[PDB]
Amino acid sequence: RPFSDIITSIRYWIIHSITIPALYVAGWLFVSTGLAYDIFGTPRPNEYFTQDRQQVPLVNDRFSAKQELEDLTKG
Amino acid sequence: TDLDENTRTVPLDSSGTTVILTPEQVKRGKRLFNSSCGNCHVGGITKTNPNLGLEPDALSLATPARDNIDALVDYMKNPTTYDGLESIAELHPSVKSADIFPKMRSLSDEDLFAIGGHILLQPKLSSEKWGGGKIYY
Amino acid sequence: ASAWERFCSWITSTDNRLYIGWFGVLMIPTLLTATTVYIIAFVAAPPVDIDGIREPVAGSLLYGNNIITGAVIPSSASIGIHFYPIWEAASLDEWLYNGGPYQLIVDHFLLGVCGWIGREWEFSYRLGMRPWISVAFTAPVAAASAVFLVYPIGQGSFSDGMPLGISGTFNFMLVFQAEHNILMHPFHQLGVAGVFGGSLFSAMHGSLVTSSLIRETTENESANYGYKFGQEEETYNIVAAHGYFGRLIFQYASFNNSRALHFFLGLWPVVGIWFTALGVMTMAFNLNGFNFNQSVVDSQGRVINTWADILNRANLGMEVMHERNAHNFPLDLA
Amino acid sequence: VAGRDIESTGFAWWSGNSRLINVSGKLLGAHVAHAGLMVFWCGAMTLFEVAHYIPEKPLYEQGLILLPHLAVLGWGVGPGGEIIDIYPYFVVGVLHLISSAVLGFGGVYHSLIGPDTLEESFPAFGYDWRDKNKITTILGIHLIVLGIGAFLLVIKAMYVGGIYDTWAPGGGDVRIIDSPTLNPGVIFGYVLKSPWGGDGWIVSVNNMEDLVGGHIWIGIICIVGGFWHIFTKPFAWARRAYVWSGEAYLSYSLVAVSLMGFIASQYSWYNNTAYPSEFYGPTGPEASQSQAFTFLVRDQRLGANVSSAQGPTGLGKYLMRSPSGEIILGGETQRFWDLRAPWIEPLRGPNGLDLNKIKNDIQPWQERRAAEYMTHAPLGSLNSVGGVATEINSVNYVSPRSWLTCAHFFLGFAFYIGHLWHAGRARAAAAGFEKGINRENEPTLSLRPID
Amino acid sequence: EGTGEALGIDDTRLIVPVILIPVITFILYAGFASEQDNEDFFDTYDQRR
Amino acid sequence: GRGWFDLIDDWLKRDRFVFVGWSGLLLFPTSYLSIGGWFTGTTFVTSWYTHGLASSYLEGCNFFTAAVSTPANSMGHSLLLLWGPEAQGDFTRWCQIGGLWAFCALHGSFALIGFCLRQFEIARLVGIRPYNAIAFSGPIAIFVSVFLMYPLGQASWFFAPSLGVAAIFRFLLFIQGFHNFTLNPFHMMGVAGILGAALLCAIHGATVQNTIFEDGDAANTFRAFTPTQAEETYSMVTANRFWSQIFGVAFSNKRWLHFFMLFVPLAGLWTSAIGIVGLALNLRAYDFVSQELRAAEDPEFETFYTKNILLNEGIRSWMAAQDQPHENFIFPEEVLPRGNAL
Ligand code: CLA
Ligand code: CLA
Ligand code: CLA
Ligand code: CLA
Ligand code: CLA
Ligand code: CLA
Ligand SMILES: CC1=CCCC(C)(C)[C@H]1/C=C/C(C)=C/C=C/C(C)=C/C=C/C=C(C)/C=C/C=C(C)/C=C/C1=C(C)CCCC1(C)C
Ligand SMILES: CC1=CCCC(C)(C)[C@H]1/C=C/C(C)=C/C=C/C(C)=C/C=C/C=C(C)/C=C/C=C(C)/C=C/C1=C(C)CCCC1(C)C
Ligand SMILES: CC1=CCCC(C)(C)[C@H]1/C=C/C(C)=C/C=C/C(C)=C/C=C/C=C(C)/C=C/C=C(C)/C=C\C1=C(C)CCCC1(C)C
Ligand code: OEX
Ligand SMILES: [Cl-]
Ligand SMILES: [Fe+2]
Repeated sequence: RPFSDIITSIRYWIIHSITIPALYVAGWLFVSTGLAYDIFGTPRPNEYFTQDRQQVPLVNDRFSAKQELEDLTKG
Repeated sequence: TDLDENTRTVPLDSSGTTVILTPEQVKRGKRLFNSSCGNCHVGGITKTNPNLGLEPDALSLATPARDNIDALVDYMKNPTTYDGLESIAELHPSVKSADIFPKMRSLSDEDLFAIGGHILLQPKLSSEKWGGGKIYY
Repeated sequence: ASAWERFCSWITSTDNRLYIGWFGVLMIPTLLTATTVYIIAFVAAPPVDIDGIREPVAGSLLYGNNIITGAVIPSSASIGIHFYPIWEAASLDEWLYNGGPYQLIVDHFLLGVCGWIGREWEFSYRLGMRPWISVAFTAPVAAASAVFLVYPIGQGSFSDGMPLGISGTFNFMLVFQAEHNILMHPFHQLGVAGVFGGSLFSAMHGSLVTSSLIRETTENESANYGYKFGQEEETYNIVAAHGYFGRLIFQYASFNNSRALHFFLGLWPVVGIWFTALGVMTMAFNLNGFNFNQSVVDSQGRVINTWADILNRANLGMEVMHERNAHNFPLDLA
Repeated sequence: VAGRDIESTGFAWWSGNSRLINVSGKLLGAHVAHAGLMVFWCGAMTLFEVAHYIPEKPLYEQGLILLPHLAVLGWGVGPGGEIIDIYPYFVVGVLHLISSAVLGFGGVYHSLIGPDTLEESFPAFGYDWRDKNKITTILGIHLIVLGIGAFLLVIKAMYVGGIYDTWAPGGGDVRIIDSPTLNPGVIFGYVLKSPWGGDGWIVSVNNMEDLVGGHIWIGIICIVGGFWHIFTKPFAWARRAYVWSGEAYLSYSLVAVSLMGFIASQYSWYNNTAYPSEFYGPTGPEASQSQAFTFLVRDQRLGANVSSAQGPTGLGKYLMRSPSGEIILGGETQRFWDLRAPWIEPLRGPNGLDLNKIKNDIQPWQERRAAEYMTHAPLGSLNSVGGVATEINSVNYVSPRSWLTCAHFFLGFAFYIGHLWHAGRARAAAAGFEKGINRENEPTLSLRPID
Repeated sequence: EGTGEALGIDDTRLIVPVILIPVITFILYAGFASEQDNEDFFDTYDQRR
Repeated sequence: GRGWFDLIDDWLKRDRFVFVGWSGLLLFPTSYLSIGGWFTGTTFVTSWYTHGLASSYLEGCNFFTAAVSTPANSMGHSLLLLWGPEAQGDFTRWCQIGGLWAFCALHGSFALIGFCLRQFEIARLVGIRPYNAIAFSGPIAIFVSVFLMYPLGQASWFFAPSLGVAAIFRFLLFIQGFHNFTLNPFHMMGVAGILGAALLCAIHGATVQNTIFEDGDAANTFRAFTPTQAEETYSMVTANRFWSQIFGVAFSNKRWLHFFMLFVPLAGLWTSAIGIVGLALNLRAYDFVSQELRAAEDPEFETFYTKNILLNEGIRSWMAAQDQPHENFIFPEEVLPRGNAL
């Protein structure tokens, strides 16, 4: 049925007064929990550098990349 | 790394005593530096006289040495040439010359302390950016 | 039945091969003068001291340039934006030393394109058709005035206008990026959207009109001959193209109305080029593109680079290397 | 719905105001409501500037654009362009904001409940776009009003407090302009001057006597012209040379106002008399010449003979000769040798910058001004990062001159585009082919083929 | 250049063309104008030439 | 219709809101996996371990500075499969070595393939000529030449265009500084095609909107068109007269006009693709040897070309240290090419 016919329907809004904010808040707790930094490996504001690692970290080998990544990301 | 106390400890006096700046102090110092002197001293340089920057090498080799909070704070009220023989209060922003430099009028002793803390804290953050100029932007 | 009336009828005549009109009265002499001086200066002209430091730059073919490197060099920085006609020079040789031909060509050409705008309106009026094709042409003229006139005015020197050459155009680009960061300036981004979208919509519209051409041609004959000039019927099925494009993306996106379609075609590139011309006009007065340099710092407060910083490195290289002998002081305020 | 839909008017909602062309009272309400919008913004914005104004920084460093106008008119500013009081700014703001209520009520009244057309209930105010005499009378009344405004500026400069002269003896100060220049050869000498470098046309006002005297001239001109148009009708040469419709009048106003926008943009960019550098900040030429002056003073202080110092290319590193021979500051400031500011004229002789004054008698305040104007050049980004494009994010600053110049150049170009649109449409609609080409009588098919 | 002469007229000779050529053009235009029906009209433009 | 293949074909080609088609089995997954991947990489994934940069909204970047940066240079031209010998199935390390760029690019290539196949399929089923699928070949050529063949000619995927805004600006200036790509005649032909296509779009829109026939009595003339009318809505003869007597030449044939509108941008894109393919192998129109020799022997010979060469040297030297961190370029201030003052 046509788009405007759905949007003005009350049932649409009984569904989406609850469904949309739920995931809008789910993203909030996804990042506020710090879970994104762990899934995607992104350094936090206090993880770009560390002791003996005041320089930029770079992977310099194709095949041992995981190995040096743990070595650099031991933290 | 966090803004630990190792970064926030800066020399206080000429003998060698240190002082640990608080996060409020460094925040206020950064804001005051950017508002009162950023126009000429953005990046630890001197736009009007690039021969004399704010990098720790220049401050240490100044007469008197300006690599400490008390010396910097005294410079902000009794500025002098690089050899400390002529007063340049009429050509430099100073709290004693705030009528002709209307940005120094509102600064208190704690504001001068925070500004000096910001100056001495900067070189700790980067190895060459503070006073390095374009080459390290 | 008066000589002035006959002259006005001839000028405003729709029987001349090329319409003159009253705007053409100003356009044709100005454009012809600009063309003549440009051709003469491009084939043969002495080097020009563009930067006002007695370091002439060659731009003419006879002085060791090709079509790619040739240019009519901008005026000397010593002149500034002072008016520099031939009669204000002690001699014609020193008129050519300080790049007077650039001033002549630019002034005559800007007046000529203004006359072209007006003449487009005029011959729209003589044929009884709607105006505003001229409004479409204002966008290129806006950009040309922005680069040739407004940028010298803001920066204060005709040396800063774009050179009338190909390599000089690239030089002006690189210096503009170094000094203003035009790429990060959102009006130039709107212009990039304008030209890319103009190409996209041109390709799309041509593809859909050519794709739904009504069969009016044999197999041993070009399809273009299926259309006869001045015919009354449409040469292609608007319904077929509209339905194909609706199935391609979704029905609502397609322009079922042809007049709205062509208004959008005329609107997107014209507005984009208006915006980028205005962006150059505003960076003439040093309202630069965005400066996100050192915008990300860690908890300690040390700068973590971004792509803005790496772009800044290229801008800084261009800044330091441009006009190596012209600057005596650290800031590039001029 | 009648007169407010496409069916009964032929105009869509997005050309909605085009449905006001022949509705005189509703159009009057539109104009009055929009004037209410203008005065509302003036009051609200200057109150915002007063609220955000800190007494430490100067006006130009705080992003303030409106309070400089009042300071130039001579309110709440002392010697040296130091803003001592900001209560008159508050008074102006509240007056504009309160007057906006009255103008908004009038506009909403005439738009919604007032008579649609004034031509039957108020024939004095009603009009037809094609009735040349009545439209000229309206134009003349407005010209008299503009002349009254010019004379209001004259009264302010001459009697009520006076205006801020940045060229005043000593430092710049608020002073009474007792002797404006009323010589036609000066006032209209400015109007016929060239716009190119060194001339500047009317942007090159270097004193307030010329400004006030030429405002007297503008007031006299406008009042005389208004009385001329009230008691006259357009002549035959004019009656055949114009399209006498509302859209044509709109296009004429649009082109005039676009020209004014360009001129005002360059006024804010180049002039430093009606736009003193102590309120609007340095001009670009001022900042560049200030950089050259600062480094001249520095190197002279360090033992260099600035007059005899040779730059990389053989030209003067600090001092050289302009193309006309005047001794001028060197480097890339050579293009800006036409700068004249109250802080640099003191060192200027008949033949340029006097070398004796430049060597022995540069005062400390000149060095301070040069440093301030160097560090506060008009350069900056859209997000307000002061300095060159390749600078770092520590200084938050764009000069008010850059904002005003860019905004008014933008609006001038936009209003030229609007003029082109509306003038073309006026011509097409008067001739009667603004809706399309008549399929019955197409002019092109009647024309003989070319080639 | 940069002297401030009105319309660039530094020599008085320059005025002779600047004033006369419009006057000859004005004289030629007057022959056209005098032939027109110069009474008023109530229209957006004059259709009478 | 009876057979299983016939049933699948019937369902895939159903006339619904979103046409699926057989090509949809290649387009919709990969395209989706591309776009969300970008939205993932530009939102959470970093370039700290590949470029030394922050490139996500999480790290603090905005829409301009956020990007899906290319892989590390040490990766070479690895396919960067999540199960490959580099990540070895670890999602976090995969994102950290910039394998998400490989994901986005390799899925985008097949998304472009699927969309061109979609254009062909819908053109066939609707029953029109397939000129729109051939015009998308231009964009396909741009993507293939710039994102696949260029890094495959260079040392690694690292030098591909990083998927962003500021990243693309950095790619533009990098290619200019290192290849002098503005001097490349194929780039010149491409920008000619692009600007000429924008010109054709603008002139055609204005001309059609301004030679419309009076098909109504409303000042707003959009409503005076019917989709199914068998009458041209604007005068080709009047437009031809206008442009012939204004510009000397003018289109007289609509079909030629609309093929030209197709040909100009497509030709531009293919020409510029030839130039970028040249740049993949460092076969660059960098210099005019005659002028280089003359300037070497004549220190007073200066052209705008030589100024551009100096600018390119500046770009290279001042950009290499931070743009190629894997090389560990330490250029002292002594060796950096500079000018007087600034
Ligand atoms: C400066 C802005 C401006 C102004 C002054 C006007 C004014 C006008 N427009 Mg509008 N218009 C504008 C912008 C503006 N327009 C824009 C941007 C668009 C594009 C969407 C339109 C589209 C448009 C259309 C399509 C039409 C008009 C029409 C009109 C006129 C009649 C209004 C009417 O009866 O509506 C009735 C409206 C209402 C009953 C809604 C309530 C509006 C209230 C009064 C606004 C509240 C204002 C303020 C808070 C009150 C302060 C009170 C004071 C005492 C303090 C009126 C003169 C009509 C016209 O031409 O008629 C002949 C018409 O058809 N306009
Ligand atoms: C562009 C401005 C404008 C114009 C042209 C008109 C025109 C009109 N209005 Mg008015 N009107 C306006 C603004 C305007 N209005 C505003 C701003 C408001 C809101 C306050 C109103 C509110 C309004 C109402 C409520 C009504 C009208 C009506 C009318 C009509 C009759 C006017 C009349 O009888 O005057 C008579 C004039 C006067 C009474 C004014 C006398 C002067 C006083 C004492 C002020 C003196 C000021 C002084 C000289 C200024 C010194 C300047 C110094 C600071 C330099 C007429 C069509 C009437 C109408 O259409 O009825 C259907 C009507 O009822 N108008
Ligand atoms: C808002 C202002 C305004 C407007 C809209 C009009 C409108 C009109 N006036 Mg004018 N007029 C005005 C103010 C105005 N007047 C004033 C203040 C005076 C002085 C008393 C006059 C004196 C006047 C007279 C004596 C006559 C008109 C007439 C006319 C009509 C013809 C205009 C024309 O063709 O000009 C043509 C303009 C020119 C040929 C050029 C103008 C010359 C100046 C000096 C140019 C100088 C160069 C300039 C500085 C260059 C740069 C400008 C830059 C902004 C682009 C028209 C109805 C005529 C009419 O029919 O009256 C009944 C007529 O004879 N007006
Ligand atoms: C978004 C809309 C917008 C905004 C917010 C502004 C804002 C501004 N414009 Mg404007 N402007 C706009 C659109 C806008 N403009 C457009 C579209 C154009 C056309 C292109 C212009 C063209 C324009 C010009 C030409 C100029 C401005 C200027 C200005 C500034 C001053 C306003 C002023 O006082 O005007 C003038 C105000 C009036 C005409 C109202 C009447 C004033 C009376 C008569 C003054 C009485 C004074 C007297 C001393 C009082 C005391 C009397 C007694 C006690 C003695 C201000 C920043 C000025 C500026 O600084 O430019 C750089 C300027 O010169 N604007
Ligand atoms: C003095 C100022 C002035 C006045 C009184 C009018 C009056 C009118 N214009 Mg407008 N116009 C102006 C300035 C003015 N114009 C300028 C400066 C331009 C050039 C940009 C135009 C361009 C224009 C067009 C193209 C058209 C009109 C039309 C009209 C009529 C209806 C407009 C309407 O209802 O809009 C209602 C308002 C809206 C729908 C809101 C739109 C807001 C836009 C989208 C925001 C701005 C976008 C973008 C930043 C602009 C870039 C411009 C570029 C040149 C830089 C009405 C007679 C229309 C008409 O029917 O004429 C008879 C018409 O077709 N005008
Ligand atoms: C339209 C569908 C489609 C397409 C064309 C692709 C294409 C691609 N994906 Mg995949 N992908 C898809 C859907 C799709 N994907 C979906 C829905 C998901 C989400 C679950 C993913 C998730 C995903 C990830 C996480 C990754 C890819 C990657 C890839 C690339 C590597 C493919 C590869 O080598 O896989 C392996 C080969 C195949 C899958 C083909 C199978 C062929 C037959 C059916 C096997 C038969 C078995 C045989 C009999 C076994 C006998 C044993 C032995 C002797 C042979 C390639 C661009 C990689 C990439 O982009 O790296 C940068 C990558 O890491 N994709
Ligand atoms: C007294 C004081 C002391 C300290 C500071 C403080 C600010 C608080 C100050 C108080 C000031 C006060 C209360 C000021 C009051 C001002 C008021 C109420 C101003 C209102 C002005 C009204 C205006 C513009 C109306 C204009 C309306 C227009 C065009 C409407 C447009 C429209 C119309 C007409 C028809 C179609 C719809 C559309 C387009 C919306
Ligand atoms: C990535 C990856 C790795 C391995 C396997 C796996 C299948 C998971 C694979 C694929 C993952 C996929 C496809 C994930 C899906 C993620 C997607 C689709 C993310 C997209 C998110 C969209 C976003 C933010 C949109 C934001 C939009 C904005 C602001 C719009 C701005 C606007 C607003 C807010 C108001 C008006 C103006 C304007 C400009 C329109
Ligand atoms: C007020 C002030 C402040 C600072 C000091 C200063 C001395 C400058 C002082 C004085 C300023 C003065 C006196 C300014 C006066 C400005 C003047 C008189 C400007 C003149 C503007 C005139 C213009 C555009 C005329 C253009 C008219 C045109 C096309 C008319 C129409 C037409 C004609 C003529 C022929 C072709 C067809 C068409 C288009 C119908
Ligand atoms: O000349 Mn052309 O250019 Ca615009 O900046 Mn300053 O001066 Mn030079 O420098 Mn960078
Ligand atoms: Cl310099
Ligand atoms: Fe078409």
